[PDB]
Amino acid sequence: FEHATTVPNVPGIPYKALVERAGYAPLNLEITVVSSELTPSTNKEYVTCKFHTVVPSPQVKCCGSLECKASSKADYTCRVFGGVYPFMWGGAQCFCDSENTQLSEAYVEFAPDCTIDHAVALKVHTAALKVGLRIVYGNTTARLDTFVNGVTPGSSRDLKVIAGPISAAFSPFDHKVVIRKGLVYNYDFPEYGAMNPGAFGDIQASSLDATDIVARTDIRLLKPSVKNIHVPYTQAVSGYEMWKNNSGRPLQETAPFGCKIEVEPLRATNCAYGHIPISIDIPDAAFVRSSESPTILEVSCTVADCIYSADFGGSLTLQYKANREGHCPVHSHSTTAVLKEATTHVTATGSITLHFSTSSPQANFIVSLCGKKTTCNAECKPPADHIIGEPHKVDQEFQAAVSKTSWNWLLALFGGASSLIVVGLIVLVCSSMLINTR
Amino acid sequence: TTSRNFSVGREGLEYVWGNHEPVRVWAQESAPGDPHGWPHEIIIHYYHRHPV
Ligand SMILES: *[C@@H]1O[C@H](CO)[C@@H](O)[C@H](O)[C@H]1NC(C)=O
Repeated sequence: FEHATTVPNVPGIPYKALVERAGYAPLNLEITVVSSELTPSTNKEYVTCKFHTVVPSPQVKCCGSLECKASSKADYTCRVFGGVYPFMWGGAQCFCDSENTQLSEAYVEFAPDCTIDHAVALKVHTAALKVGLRIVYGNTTARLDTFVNGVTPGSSRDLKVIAGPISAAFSPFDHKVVIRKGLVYNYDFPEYGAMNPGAFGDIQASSLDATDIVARTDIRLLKPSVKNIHVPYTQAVSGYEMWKNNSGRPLQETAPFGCKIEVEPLRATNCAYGHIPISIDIPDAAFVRSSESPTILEVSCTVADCIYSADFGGSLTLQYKANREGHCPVHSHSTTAVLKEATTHVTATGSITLHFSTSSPQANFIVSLCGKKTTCNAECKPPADHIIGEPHKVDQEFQAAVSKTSWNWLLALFGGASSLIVVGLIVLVCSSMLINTR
Repeated sequence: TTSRNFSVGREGLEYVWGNHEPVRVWAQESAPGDPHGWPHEIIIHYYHRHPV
């Protein structure tokens, strides 16, 4: 058989349901979402980190001329200077009054420690969601893990269970993200091939150990103006460091729905939003014929006491008269309330209790014990303790917070002025005709 | 040391402090809603929750 059901997407909130077939007793069916897994597809754009200014010692051509030459190194800057007078601990290095000239060049390379301090830019898209389900039926449990896409089933005991698609798409990840040292940051990193000094992505390499680098960081040389030999370079502050200083809070402290984000797959986990439609197929052997199923006679409710608590605090008792010793299922077919146990023992004339969680003060619904229904109602009071972290709202509020007394007052309030106007018009026309008699 | 207020959400709130793991705290209603068989100012309850 096949049965469809909509389940809220939230961990640790079991959903109870039944399946009805003529000649077969109901089969209790519990669905639990063990943990969600949102994994988006990503593409590596580039990697960056704090850099290091290589400054090879200046070339010196003494008492003659020289010309600058470009190179393929990143941010390579070259400049000649005539009229220089190199001096060193040994004294004057070489000799011609201003005819000499020295060539100074500089470039940029990633620092060795970068091997652990790197920050990688990424582009993400097409978020996909993976759900782990645990399904219990007939005191037999099965585990499964399926893509939320509703064309691929889960493989477990050669059983096929389709799931999804999500009702409302949600993805905390933005189009551009940046990951560094296990932390995810939401940031619009500059596109590859476009640099801007003093900002993130000043140094960009296709890979951490890529011989080819592209980067511009506004390195300008200065003319030597000291006795000795010395190449003075002026440069803008490294962009990566300044991004580090004011990077803001990471994405852990901003993701809605409390998504726990892990880096090595770059995926969110264990977080709730929307609904999931799922169709479950059950092998026929699982069902048990009603002939051997216990039959309950003269069932009756009793609400010993109820509390309109967030957690599961409401109580209930049932009195039954049966004929065969066995087990039957149990459930509450009103969405406003959820029971705790699904199957229970039955005796000839025994009575049994149950714990249930509600969400409306006027706890009135039909509870089905084993093969037969029973209506029953009671009133619940709000709880004293008004803050807890345990599972809450096993059913969402459905404007059922209105009490029966409130409905009675509303009914007694509204007046039937329509009947009054109708009677007034009728008597008006009757009197008009009577006077028209004259 | 000081005291800090936090408007816990109607549906939940996360709490991180120090280097130990966080805790999740949610809320429910606690106003005196249902009457006791006599006339009562029930509106106040529904004013505390869903004031609009
Ligand atoms: C599951 O329920 C059936 C129905 O009463 C029972 O016969 C069977 O023994 C139960 N299985 C276990 C493991 O309790």
